[PDB]
Formats: sequence, structure tokens, C-alpha cells
Amino acid sequence: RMLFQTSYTLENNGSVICIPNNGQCFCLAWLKSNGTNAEKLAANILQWITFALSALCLMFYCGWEEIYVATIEMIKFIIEYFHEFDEPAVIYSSNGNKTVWLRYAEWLLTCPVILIHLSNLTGLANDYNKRTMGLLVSDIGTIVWGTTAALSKGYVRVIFFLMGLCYGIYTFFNAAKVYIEAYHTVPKGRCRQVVTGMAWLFFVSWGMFPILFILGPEGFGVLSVYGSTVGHTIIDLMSKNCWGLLGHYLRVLIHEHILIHGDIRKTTKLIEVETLVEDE
Amino acid sequence: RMLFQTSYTLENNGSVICIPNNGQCFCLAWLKSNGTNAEKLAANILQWITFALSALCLMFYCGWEEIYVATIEMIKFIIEYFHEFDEPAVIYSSNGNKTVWLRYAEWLLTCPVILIHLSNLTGLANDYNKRTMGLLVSDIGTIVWGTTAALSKGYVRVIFFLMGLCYGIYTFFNAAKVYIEAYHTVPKGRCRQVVTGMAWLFFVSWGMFPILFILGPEGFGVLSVYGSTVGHTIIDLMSKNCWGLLGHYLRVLIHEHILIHGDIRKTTKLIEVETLVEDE
Ligand SMILES: *C/C=C(C)/C=C/C=C(C)/C=C/C1=C(C)CCCC1(C)C
Ligand SMILES: *C/C=C(C)/C=C/C=C(C)/C=C/C1=C(C)CCCC1(C)C
Repeated sequence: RMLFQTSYTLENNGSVICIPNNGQCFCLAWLKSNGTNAEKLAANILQWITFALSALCLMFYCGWEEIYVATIEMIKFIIEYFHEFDEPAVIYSSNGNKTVWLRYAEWLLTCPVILIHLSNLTGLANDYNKRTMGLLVSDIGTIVWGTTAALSKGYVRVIFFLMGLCYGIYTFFNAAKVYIEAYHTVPKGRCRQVVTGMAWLFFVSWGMFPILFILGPEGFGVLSVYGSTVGHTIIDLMSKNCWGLLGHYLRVLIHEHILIHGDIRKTTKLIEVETLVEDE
Repeated sequence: RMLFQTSYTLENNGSVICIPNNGQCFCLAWLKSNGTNAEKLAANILQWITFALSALCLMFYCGWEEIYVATIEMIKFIIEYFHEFDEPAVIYSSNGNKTVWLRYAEWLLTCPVILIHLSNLTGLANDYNKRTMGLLVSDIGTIVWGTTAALSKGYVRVIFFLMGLCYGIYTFFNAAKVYIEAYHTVPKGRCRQVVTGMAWLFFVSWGMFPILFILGPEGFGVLSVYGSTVGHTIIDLMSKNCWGLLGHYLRVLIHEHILIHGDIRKTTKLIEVETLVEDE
């Protein structure tokens, strides 16, 4: 069923593998199961769901960040639906790895844009500062190292994962300051509840990715690839759809505030944050 | 010599390939030559050279952008020197592709940081605006599509390359406005010469990458992988080392200007640019 060699004969009491000279690549590790049909189904359902609300979110939705990830997201399901396990949505490499490049490519496409969104939670500003650049670079870095880790094996996989981890820690800390700052920047009411919710959504969801990597085929293989897919789809849901929804909601709330009360700032000490207020 | 299967027997008048059942992956396309020994040598020399001046640049060199790419750059040579063709510095995939993930990973790590630098050529500002974010997203996008294109074959490779191309065009246009703006922002003298030089360095160098892709194994294979390596090393030199040098030079010049004359702006019309001037 694959576009690589899946059919083969064992010869010489299993010491030889004979293959059609058909120009197809071959490897046993590639034929290993992606997981149970139940996990498969759980995976396909969740994908349809995230596709469904990515479409719903897109229908419903500058605010460009979230339409951008929703566009990437439903683009990705289009690929998943038709080619999820075709090279190179999955990369079957010469070391036997199956690396879900669809996932890592998606992260590359969406994470910086989420971080850009995070860097401007209010949506008001020509915000972007040095912090934001660090957020972006550290995060692209973690994805590159993680992807490299996924593509690797043994010690070097460990090294790259650890490099990704160091970049990730840097990203989380940076994101945290941003969330802390945003909390004190936005109006005292509901806006601070959703910033808080976004922080939670963000750190749990984003923190789950290295956990999933550790658990997945790229790690200690406690999760099958379907299992990994299931997990990733849940935290995709959280990190892309739910977070972006809150983020959109936060922005609507800020705008409505800005519209009704004007844009009024009172300096608060943390670095200094220009807090939104209702009155003079 | 490779960590995949390179040794094999043709059986049944060449219709069967028999392989040791040793758990190694096998594919004929992987064994195809990387190129001539001359191209190999040209490649190894150029790599040592860029390594050498990346070290020299690093020794010589916030100005964080250029130390960051120089760090990535000499990190990459460390890998190249030891593992250039080992999975996954090169990805040998089940469709037969050899995809130079070292290169694409490097681009992911360095290009946004170059673009961040470009977005703040003077080094003065807490610059970063919406434009910069577009620069970053479009460029990460072109690399993702190009990498995906490299990993792919036929029509889908064409599609992704074309998607990368569309993102790239967007990036070039954006970069152009930035260069245009920077030219009119920096002091009238030598600072505008190097901005001009940087623009040239940038558009020629960066424009050569899709050309190289088109010419390379990922494209119409007019260049061998060594040939591709040679080409990429030249435009790496241009885009990373030479550009960053100019960029560093530009910043030193701006600072010296700022120090001597102060920071004095006169608004010029293009969008409005706050031009650096020497006197009131
Ligand atoms: C929508 C997708 C998102 C928000 C993905 C985020 C992914 C990460 C934060 C990945 C992090 C990783 C580490 C922190 C360690 C290295 C391995 C990774 C790539 C899984
Ligand atoms: C230091 C490395 C640099 C500056 C690399 C830049 C690479 C590009 C601008 C690649 C561009 C591509 C396209 C514009 C079309 C799609 C294929 C690519 C990825 C080669």
C-alpha cells in the first residue's frame, strides 16, 4: 500500500532480504505498525473535528495571525486526509525513522505566528520588540532541533532534543513575561481572565509537545504513531484553535474597551507596562 | 561507507535485489553519486573558508543577529566536517530523495535572524513592526515549502517549490521596501552605500537559492550534490558572512554618527521615514 517497498522475501534462513528490483526504497522499520485501528479511528475523528472547527473558526474570523494558522491547519488536514503517511508528510528515512514532517512543517508555519500573536495579545500595537524576536528565534530553533531530533537516533537525537529543550525553556520563559505583561496591560475585568486562560492553554498545550515527543516513536515509543497523532491533535486543538479563539476574543474585548472608553494608559511597574483603564 | 545498505546482489537477470537482513534501509537512488571529486574538493575548500571567516567574524564581532548566524554557521561546519552526508544532515528518504536538511535547518535558524537584522539595519530601534512579522512568516514559509519541495517529487515538488516561490516573492518585495526605507533612513554618506551594497548582496545571494534549487538534485539535477554544495557555500558566504559584515559595518557607522552628531531626525516622505541628519 505504501509508495516504498513493503513486499519482500526472506532468504537463507532469514539472513537475506530479496526485493523486486523496481526502484522502490526498502526498509523493515518502515513497515512497522503505525498503531491500533482504534487509535487510527481516534486519530481520524480528532482530525475531522479540528478540521471542522478550523473551518468554523475560519468561517467565523490585523487578526491575520489566527486566520493564518487556521488556513495552515485546514490545509494540513487536506494533506492528512489524502496523504498523511505518504512521503514526505511522513518522512521514512534511511535510518529507519518515520518523522512526521507534516507536523514539524506545520509547527514551523504556525508557532511563530502564534508567538507573534502572543507578542501582541491586545492587537493594538505596532508592538514588536527585541523580546518578540527572541521568542520567534528560540521557537523556530526548538522546532528545528526537535525535528532534527526526530530525524535522528540515539545520542544525537538526545542531543538535539535537549537543544530543542533549551530553546524551548527560553521560549517559555519569554512567553511567560509576555503573558505577565499582557495580564497587567489589559483592562482589569474579563480581559485578564482570558489572558490567564490563554497562558494556561499555552503552557499546558505547548508543554505537552516535548512530552509527546518523549512518549512518541521519536522518543521511547510508548505511543504508536496513531497514539502520537491523537495526542498532537488534542494539543493542536488547544494550542491553535482554542488559544486563537481566546486570543480573538481578547482582542474583540480590548477593541470594545478602546471604543467605549478610549485608549487610556496608566503606567504600572513590573519594566513598565501601559495599562488600559476606563477613566481618568 | 554509508549507515544504510550500499552492498547488494542483483538476482534473476537483475529483477531481484537481495540484501543482508541486517536492519539497514536500502535504496538504489541513495547510492547515486554525490558528484565529482573535484566538486567535492571545491566544496570542502569553500566550507573550510566559510568556516574560517565565520570563526574570524565571530572572533571579530544588540549585534546578536550576526553572532547568532555565525554561531549557527560554524556549528553547521562542525556537523558537515564530521557528518555531512550522514542521516539526517542529508535525509535519504523512501522516495529516493536526498534532501540536505542541514542546509534547510540552517536556513530556518539563520534566515529569520538575517531578516530580523534587515528589519533593523540601523540597530537603533525597538523597530519591529507588522512588516517585519510578514518578512519572518513569509520567509519561514518559503523554507518550509522549499524543504517540503526538496523532500517531494514530481508535481507535488513543483507545487511546493511554487508555494515557496510565492512566499519568497512576498519576502523579496517586503525586504525591498525595508531596504528602500533604510537607505533613506541612514545618513547621506557611506551608510547609504553599504545599505545599497547590502541590498545587492541580499537580492543576488537570496535570489540564487531558488535558482540553485532548480539546478540541484531537488530540481533538474544539472548540479550534483557537491555542485549544489559549492553553489550554496558561495551564496552562504554572500548572504551570511559578507552581508552580516556590511550590516555590522553599517551599524558601527550609524552608532559613530549617532555618537558624534546625536540622534537627529528629519521626516522624509516615501510612508514616512525618520532620516538621520548631522545638524539642525
Ligand atoms: C500548533 C503547534 C504548536 C503550538 C507546537 C509547539 C511545539 C513545541 C513547543 C515543541 C517543542 C519541543 C521541545 C520544547 C523539545 C524539543 C522537541 C519539541 C520540538 C517537541
Ligand atoms: C543563509 C541562507 C539563506 C539566506 C537562504 C535563503 C533561502 C531562500 C531565500 C530560499 C528560497 C526558496 C525559494 C524562494 C523557492 C522555494 C525553494 C527555496 C527554499 C530554495
